[PDB]
Amino acid sequence: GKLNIVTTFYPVYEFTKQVAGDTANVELLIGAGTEPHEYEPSAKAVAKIQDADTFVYENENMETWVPKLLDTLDKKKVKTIKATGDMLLLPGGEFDPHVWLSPVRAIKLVEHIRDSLSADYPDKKETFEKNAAAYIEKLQSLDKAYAEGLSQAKQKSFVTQHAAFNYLALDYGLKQVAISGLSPDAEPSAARLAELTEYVKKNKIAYIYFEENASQALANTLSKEAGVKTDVLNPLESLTEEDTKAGENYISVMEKNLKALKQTTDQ
Ligand SMILES: [Zn+2]
Repeated sequence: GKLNIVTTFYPVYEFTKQVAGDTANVELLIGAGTEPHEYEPSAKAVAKIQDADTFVYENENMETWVPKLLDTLDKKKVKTIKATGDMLLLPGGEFDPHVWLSPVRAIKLVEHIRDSLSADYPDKKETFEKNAAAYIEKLQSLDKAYAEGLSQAKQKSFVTQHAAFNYLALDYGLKQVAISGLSPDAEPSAARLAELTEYVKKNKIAYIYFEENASQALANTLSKEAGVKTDVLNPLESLTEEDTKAGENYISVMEKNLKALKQTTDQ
């Protein structure tokens, strides 16, 4: 019947479902409201993976538990796919795994998933290739929107609370500045607030981007004390249940990210 495929977190799920389409029941292991950077599967989740037909993960530098799991899998039926393949990676903040925030790299991940599924299930190669080709067409339009909207950036540097955008920066000619010690929910101390205010002023920072909407308390404090606005650059590591309700997907969230980023890069 239908292939049973287990994927780790949202972009791996989305790219795999786009390629597999109706040939497969694609399960999302790390769902909405859980952090993929900290997740590790329980024994029952591990058993689910081992008896799947296919398991897709993004990269061992993201799902750092996958290397230990791979050693058990030769006595198990599941065939595995590393979505990033042999893509070379940037150094970590020990390599940076966040390649899917660059549309041109997302195309490469889709192509690799297509080719791996095609090699594992030759009788479905026609379907994998036609599903992948239609989605890659959509990713190419996203890539063009990014290239057109960011290539003439007057302001090349952008400040983010989650450092997921180094490949976006590399591939589209920008500079990610990561800031730690802020959470979308935090109320920073007076001393922390003063550090941010000095940085914001001496570098003319217009926005701080968060992985989800800053709390109304944090946004008001940053405006009144630091003179900086806030917005969202979503690393697409897990959709909120809100976003899942509204039908957001990789491309729509990437379009929202572009719009938010241009508030900085267009000056
Ligand atoms: Zn991340």
